[PDB]
Amino acid sequence: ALEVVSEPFRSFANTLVDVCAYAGSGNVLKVQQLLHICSEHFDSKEKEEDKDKKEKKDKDKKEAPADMGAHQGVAVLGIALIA
Amino acid sequence: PTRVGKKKKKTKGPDAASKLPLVTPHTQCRLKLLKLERIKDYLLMEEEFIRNQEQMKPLEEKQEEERSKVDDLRGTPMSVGTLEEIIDDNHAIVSTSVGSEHYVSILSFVDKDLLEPGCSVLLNHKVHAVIGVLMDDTDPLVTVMKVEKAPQETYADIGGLDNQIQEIKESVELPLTHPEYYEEMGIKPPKGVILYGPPGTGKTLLAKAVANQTSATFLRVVGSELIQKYLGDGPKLVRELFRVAEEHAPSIVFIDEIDAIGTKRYDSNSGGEREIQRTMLELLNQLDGFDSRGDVKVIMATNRIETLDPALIRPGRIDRKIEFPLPDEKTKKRIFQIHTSRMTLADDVTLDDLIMAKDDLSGADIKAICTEAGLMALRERRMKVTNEDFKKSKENVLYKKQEGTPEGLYL
Amino acid sequence: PIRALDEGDIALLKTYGQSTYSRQIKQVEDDIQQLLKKINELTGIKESDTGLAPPALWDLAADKQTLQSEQPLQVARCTKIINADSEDPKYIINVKQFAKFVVDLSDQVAPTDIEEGMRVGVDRNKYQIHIPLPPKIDPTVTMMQVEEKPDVTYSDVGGCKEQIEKLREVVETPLLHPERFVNLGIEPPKGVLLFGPPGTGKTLCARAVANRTDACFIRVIGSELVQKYVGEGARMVRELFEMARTKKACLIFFDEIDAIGGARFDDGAGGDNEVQRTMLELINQLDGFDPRGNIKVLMATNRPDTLDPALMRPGRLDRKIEFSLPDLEGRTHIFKIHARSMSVERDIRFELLARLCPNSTGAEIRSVCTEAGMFAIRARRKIATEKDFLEAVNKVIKSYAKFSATPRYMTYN
Amino acid sequence: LREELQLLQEQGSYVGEVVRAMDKKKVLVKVHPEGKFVVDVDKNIDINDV
Ligand SMILES: Nc1ncnc2c1ncn2[C@@H]1O[C@H](COP(=O)(O)OP(=O)(O)OP(=O)(O)O)[C@@H](O)[C@H]1O
Ligand SMILES: Nc1ncnc2c1ncn2[C@@H]1O[C@H](COP(=O)(O)OP(=O)(O)OP(=O)(O)O)[C@@H](O)[C@H]1O
Ligand SMILES: [Mg+2]
Ligand SMILES: [Mg+2]
Repeated sequence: ALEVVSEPFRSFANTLVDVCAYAGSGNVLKVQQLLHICSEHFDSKEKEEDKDKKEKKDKDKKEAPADMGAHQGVAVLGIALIA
Repeated sequence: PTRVGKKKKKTKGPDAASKLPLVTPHTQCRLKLLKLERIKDYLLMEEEFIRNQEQMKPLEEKQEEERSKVDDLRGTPMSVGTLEEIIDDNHAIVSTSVGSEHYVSILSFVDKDLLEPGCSVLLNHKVHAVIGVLMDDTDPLVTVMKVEKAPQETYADIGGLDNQIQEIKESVELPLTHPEYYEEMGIKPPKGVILYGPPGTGKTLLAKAVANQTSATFLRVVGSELIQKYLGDGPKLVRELFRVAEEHAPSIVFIDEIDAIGTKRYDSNSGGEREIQRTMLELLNQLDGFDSRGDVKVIMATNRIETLDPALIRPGRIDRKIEFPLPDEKTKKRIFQIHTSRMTLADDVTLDDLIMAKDDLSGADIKAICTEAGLMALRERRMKVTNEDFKKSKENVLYKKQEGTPEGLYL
Repeated sequence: PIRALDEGDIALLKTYGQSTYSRQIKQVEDDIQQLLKKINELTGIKESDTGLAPPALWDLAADKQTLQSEQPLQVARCTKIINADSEDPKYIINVKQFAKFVVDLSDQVAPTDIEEGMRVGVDRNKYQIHIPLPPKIDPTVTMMQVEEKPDVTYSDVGGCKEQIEKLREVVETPLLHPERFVNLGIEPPKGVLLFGPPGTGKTLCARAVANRTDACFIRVIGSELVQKYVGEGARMVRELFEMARTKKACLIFFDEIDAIGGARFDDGAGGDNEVQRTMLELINQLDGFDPRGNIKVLMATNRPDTLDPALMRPGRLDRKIEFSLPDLEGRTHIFKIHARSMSVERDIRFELLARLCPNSTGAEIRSVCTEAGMFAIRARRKIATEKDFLEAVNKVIKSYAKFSATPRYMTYN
Repeated sequence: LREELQLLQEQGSYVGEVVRAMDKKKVLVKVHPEGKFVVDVDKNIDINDV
């Protein structure tokens, strides 16, 4: 992230190498910064790809905690986003 | 067409309980301290994310002028009416509660495609005009019978009944999870199941464990629940019961204590006896009478079975009859093992002392023995439970059933 | 001499054994169940949206026309007219719920089409007739005209070669050949009751004639005749026996007429009074003055003993078709119906199976055919063997019909 | 006393049982002898209080 210090459409790549190193564990402090920075903001068609890719990295760190967070993943992402 | 009305546009709402049924250490271990704090982490974050969701909304248009005048176009005391006929020149006829019928117009934004005589609508007071149409129209007596919570533990809770556990799974769980076996032989799964036997055996548990581990919705009916006094209020609630179950998910209906709903259909001299007998005769009609059925399963349970109406016992309505006998000297060990899970057990005891010596007693007896012996430890200032607790407990529980039958004629 | 509680001894208990994780594990479970609640009221997304159209079409109406259809538009009511008098309106009009007025015609009417017994649009202030209406049709007989084919062919009612033969004579044959009855000088019967043991095939014969009818067929829900109000159920009888006279040769099927009246008694001075008024209204529009003509009535019951002798009279119910158990040739035909569409061994015999079901119905035979495939899923097979059916007979019949005669059998061999 | 007299000179309220709530400050109430109604709430009462 300090290598590609740049404009925000190139800082789309900020969330990629952040959480690709974060395949699976319990690091819930990352999962809150996976939400709280770019949560909604209503964002009139500027960084909508980044909040999708921030949600893309919510998909992993969820598939390995052997079902402990998988029920919590389907509980949150069923209610919060599609709702 | 081929796909007319695309089947009522309707989704299903299943339960929201069973958030994480994995507390499997089952003891004061740090894992259950670690596991539950993980559940605390995700629900607090789900709180804070939706807290940020209603926070960072700078979007205001309200309704881009369209619905906002519409919400002012309709009256603020919105009333409820009933269609009688449809005069389709945007000027129809309705009926109020008293029967005052009004040549009202249709004040727009209502498609004339889901309004039928019988469907209740929304009206005004100043001009009584049709503003909207009331949906779902459930009488609030059947919505009480809609279970939202999985009450108890799964099939691993009960103490060994596996021959009859595999029976009820063939008709409820397995056809819903994996209906690929049945199309290879074209055999429809069975519909009705009777649970019968002596009291205190596990009938109510077996329904609660199914209602725990399921995917469709669940309906409970407590016996004399569909009985009223207005001579037609009885059978009318039964129609709405199966209507709600059909409109929702491919779900099951549990009607318990059906010994107060059927006895051999005899004709007699009491007039309140017939509105009893008539409601119970059209349940026969809704179950396996005309038309079809849908994917609705029915589970019924009594203590006595011979005093029932033979019209209900026949196949087509109920295809499984399941006995729940009193236990043995083998699976009874599993009853004592489960009900002594989380209690401090002294090493002096032998479980097979009370099992082998006495060979008569239900599963609900064994839960009373485990609670009484725990009360005896506090009665003499103890935490652990020894054999002397179970010596006094096996006495005190069993002295509620009479002395004996006959004397030594037989030998 | 047994007492073991004193407030100081209470403090012994809740400090001995896991003082570290007792409340530490408990309040975590406590406040998360509080947090189950606090998510739910924070969501609040119930959203019972209904009534509204797609918001891309009504935009023209709710610009000015909706405001144009508030004050000039009328909240007029509909009524009924008793009569009229000459040279003037002198119109006498009732509501049947409100009062009875005597009013004037308005300007927008033609004074010819103000015939008696006509529904008319009536003002709210001066109560003048504005718009005459088409007559009222009954809303619930439209709900029970079937307009739908249940798919059962006569080839599925096996074991009943003669009961269909009696039922073919009454229903089907005058509707297709109304000649040989007149050309010999006889009249067909007009009422057929069906009675016998349950699960024998009552509904099948009614379900199969709804397939091949080419006529008006009316299912009647039996407990709609029983209502909350006094005399309401008797009025529902009348509207059914009026519209049947309008069209020609409509079929009416009742079902379980045990419920809508079986006996007329009065000893305790009361009881099923309102049920008798609906039941006797059914009788007088069945026989009496004004015979009905071409209306055929089918009834079916399980308990035929407890019915009123006023319905047992021929002229109301003329043919007593009963259903019995198939002897052997019936059952061997029934097994070939319910087991042709399933994966079986192509060499088994069915006559051995029809032996072992001595007193059985068509419902019990189909339950054996479904259960035998369930044993094939207990094992891992995709075709049924002979012993699959032999265990299914013991599961269905022998598990409930006999328990003393099978082990202690040695009186009979 | 004058404040007590003015508040009593005021039309009474209606009692009605809530079936269940709609969305956005609307409920579903039959009074006692009439049809059902969809009405609006006041300031001090809430949807979650219903
Ligand atoms: N096989 C079993 N294993 C474990 N517990 C059992 C078993 N059978 C009964 N119980 C105990 O019995 C209680 C459940 O009662 P049960 O389900 O037998 O009621 P029921 O059969 O509906 O009785 P009734 O017919 O009198 O209403 C539970 O508290 C449970 O602890
Ligand atoms: N003669 C038969 N041939 C083939 N199948 C039959 C026969 N009789 C009954 N069945 C089967 O039994 C099932 C149930 O029969 P049905 O419910 O029509 O009997 P019923 O006499 O109408 O019962 P009830 O008297 O309770 O109304 C039917 O679905 C049908 O498949
Ligand atoms: Mg019970
Ligand atoms: Mg039938």
